Amino acid sequence: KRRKTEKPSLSQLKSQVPYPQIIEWYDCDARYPGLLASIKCTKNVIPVPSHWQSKKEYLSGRSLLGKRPFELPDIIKKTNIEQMRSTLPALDLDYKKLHDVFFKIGANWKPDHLLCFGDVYYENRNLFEETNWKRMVDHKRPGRISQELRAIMNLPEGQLPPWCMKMKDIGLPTGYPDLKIAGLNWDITNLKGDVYGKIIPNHHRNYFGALISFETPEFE
Amino acid sequence: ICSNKVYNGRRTFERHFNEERHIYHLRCLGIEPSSVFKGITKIKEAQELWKNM
Amino acid sequence: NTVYVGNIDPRITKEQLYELFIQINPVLRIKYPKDKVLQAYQGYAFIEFYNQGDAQYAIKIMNNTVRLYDRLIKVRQVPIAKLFIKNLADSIDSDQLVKIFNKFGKLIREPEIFYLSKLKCAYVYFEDFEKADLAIKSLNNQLVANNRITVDYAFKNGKGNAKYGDDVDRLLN
Amino acid sequence: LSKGENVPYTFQDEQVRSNPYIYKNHSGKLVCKLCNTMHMSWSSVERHLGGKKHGLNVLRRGISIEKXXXXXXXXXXXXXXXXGSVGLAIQVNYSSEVKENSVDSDDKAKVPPLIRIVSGLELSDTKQKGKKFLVIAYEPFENIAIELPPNEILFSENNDMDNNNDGVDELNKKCTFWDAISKLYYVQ
RNA sequence: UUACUAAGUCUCAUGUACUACAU
RNA sequence: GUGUAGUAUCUGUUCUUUUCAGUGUAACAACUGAAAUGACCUCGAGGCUC
Repeated sequence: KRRKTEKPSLSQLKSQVPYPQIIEWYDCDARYPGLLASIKCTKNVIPVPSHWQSKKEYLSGRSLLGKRPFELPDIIKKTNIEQMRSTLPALDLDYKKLHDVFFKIGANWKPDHLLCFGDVYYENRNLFEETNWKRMVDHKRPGRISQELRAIMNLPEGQLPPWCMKMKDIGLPTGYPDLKIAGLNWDITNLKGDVYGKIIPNHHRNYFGALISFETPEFE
Repeated sequence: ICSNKVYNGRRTFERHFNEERHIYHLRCLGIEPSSVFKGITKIKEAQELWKNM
Repeated sequence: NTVYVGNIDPRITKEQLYELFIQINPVLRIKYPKDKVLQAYQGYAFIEFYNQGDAQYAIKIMNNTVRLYDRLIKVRQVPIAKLFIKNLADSIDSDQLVKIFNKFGKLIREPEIFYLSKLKCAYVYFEDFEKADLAIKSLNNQLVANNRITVDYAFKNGKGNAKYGDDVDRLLN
Repeated sequence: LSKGENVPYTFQDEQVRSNPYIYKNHSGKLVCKLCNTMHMSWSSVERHLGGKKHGLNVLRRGISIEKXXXXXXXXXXXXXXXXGSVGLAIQVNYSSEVKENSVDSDDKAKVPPLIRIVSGLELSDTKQKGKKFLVIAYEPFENIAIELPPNEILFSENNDMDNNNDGVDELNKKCTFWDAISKLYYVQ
């Protein structure tokens, strides 16, 4: 009773904290709030996954209904057993082939997503969309437009995007100062296919561990 | 901080932290927006918190 | 920072939006809703850039520019004193109210005329708690158009508390 | 229980449906696209339709679908008295069919003179002020005013028995008379 | 231009699996 | 193609004494105890009300 009503306000607790935004309303009933704020707000600690205080047993997810059953890592998919055995609703294989797939072909191979120091998987999360996202931030760059989005845009080949004219009056993108586009800052004769422009960088090892040779263990 | 307003749910009040009027009371009060001040209730304490900012 | 985009074909997908706007500026995040009542896309998205400079830039260059599935793409960027007044005369026009309260203080909005009980009452919005105190001090229990009117704070219980002067002062600031 | 209707699968790329909602997904189960609820049997589907849940989602989806000659007349002020105090009475006279013979097109001609109490706080010159005026107005003739230093005189208390023809205001009906036959406006 | 969250408890029915146990 | 006992899981349905205090809870929830009756005012809300 008295101890329950003795609690300091969470904002009174914020001042003790160097990173006050992590502390939350429920920290008021922390039996040792001044300590718990220091631990929770300590540098490298990773806050408890928030699926607690929910009674849903951490997975009720509607998204769980729509998750793909599985996908082979493409290196293993090269092994062709996908066609040999149909998992969806005998296939003689070579020892050298499989062994080389894991070792010769797949030594340097690593899953593309993984996760980071403090990455924690909440129920509603799905990594796959973020994998295509990270891969997409990689492939796609300004000045280039795929033929699909080009067809939807109804832009014929050899013709500049509609924002090149408004970009002539307004100016180059503030975010891309080094961006070049045919007809304006960049040679129109170099206009080719899906690329109407490219960023021209103005910036222009061994890491003590350079192996200088790569030799995998041989099965034979 | 909001008109001594009444809220009928804790999820809803936790949604008040990101709102137009709530941020208007903060920012027009001189307490700048976003995520440090989320746990605010009374007008007073976040003033010393903003002095700490 | 964040820009609203609309008039979007549900066949426009997330990768297509990303590839579209990266041509304009770098895109921090894309929230592109997916209906749980149609299992598709509801035809408007939100693109959060890395700053309001690139945001406003994309608003200027992007608006009424790109044509996707023959439909044009749209882009759009994303607390005051209140006095209850009772027993007004039927000859009192809202504009007459405006004239009466302008001398005391600037009105943030127009008065609201409503009938209780037969009983003509109005809400008057002042930009200042102190000017509201002026219209109260002078106009409380006064006879206008041969009718005695009462001027006080409207309920929220009623306005004019101690924290109300404090925060309304700040909203003035 | 299906009443012989054919519900096409969701992936069959849409014959008009009874309810264009319940579908069958890639699997054999039945689903409500709005509600996103799975149903084992058509009986469960009918329970869903007859349930308040589905209806609420239908209303939400419908909300989504919606989403002057200026001539000074002649006044005759006179100190009156009755009981129990003192009041003022004014006798304003108007033209004797001299100029009103050219204008008779029932344009507010039926409207009698009107009086209003004005504060001197607002004047064309704005020099001095601080007292009230009992202004009296008629369409052609020029306005007229009478200064009222006394804060209150003849300001009665429920003279008549609360009858509601506001005319213009309580003041006019309460204490004015318009002898239109002789053109004499009395005010007290 | 809609800036992304709903079911819970009870009651009385329906849907579907299952566990010991016997011919 | 059966019967005995028993279990789990959907879905439908529906909101249990208005309040107070204690336990309880991260807060809820839940549990434990009691019970106002009368009068009035403005638009179910409100009372330094009696």
